[PDB]
Amino acid sequence: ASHTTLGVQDISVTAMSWVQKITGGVGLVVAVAALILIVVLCVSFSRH
Amino acid sequence: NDCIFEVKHEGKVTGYACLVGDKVMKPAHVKGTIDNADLAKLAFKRSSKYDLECAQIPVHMKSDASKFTHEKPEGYYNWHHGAVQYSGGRFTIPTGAGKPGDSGRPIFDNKGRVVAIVLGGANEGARTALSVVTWNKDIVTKITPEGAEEW
Amino acid sequence: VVVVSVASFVLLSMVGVAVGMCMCARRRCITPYELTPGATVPFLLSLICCI
Repeated sequence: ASHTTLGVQDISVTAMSWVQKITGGVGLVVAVAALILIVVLCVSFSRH
Repeated sequence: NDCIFEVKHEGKVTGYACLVGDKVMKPAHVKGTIDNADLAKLAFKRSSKYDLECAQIPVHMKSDASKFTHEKPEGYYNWHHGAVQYSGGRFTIPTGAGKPGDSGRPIFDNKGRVVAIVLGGANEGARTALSVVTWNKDIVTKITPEGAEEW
Repeated sequence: VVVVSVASFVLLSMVGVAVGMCMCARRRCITPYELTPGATVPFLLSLICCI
């Protein structure tokens, strides 16, 4: 081959879009759950 | 009164469980099980923040639960082992009035309502401040004097 | 070297000043609560000024 090899970062644009949407979907669920827990804990420390 | 159940340890009484409202309240620092099998088999929810284990009273066969209030005016209250003085934000008794093994005992007002549950206290010299469980109109709160020990 | 050494020193000094002012502001804002009996310190102040 006249071309060089690919890395893990060289996936297709469509594949990257799917990865971002899936990763963002899960990351968003975690970010929301984390925010809820933080708020509850802050309230729990407001009741000491 | 007579709403007080012993919490039995392997070889001793380590505290009491009190029936207040529709819940049976036990200090989490007390180890052992309730002497009455009907309460011993009852599931409890534990909270280390309030040092409580509470469960719904089988009121259908437990109508002797004490009445309770959130009202806490300055004055004197009856806590079985003597009179307890309420001043500022704290309950105070004579230092020899209480001891380890007495936790779980309720503090009653002059109308016979439960105000607080005794967890322990701190020896302040002439008097000892009590570590107690109290409630406001909405939720349970915990008052702990500095240096207070579990009873 | 002179410009970098001097500029670095001054910038670090100004950071120390910003912190010192925060410590001064914190001490003064808290003081009245430390003096007053009961001292019901509000939650927001407790988190904001670390008390």
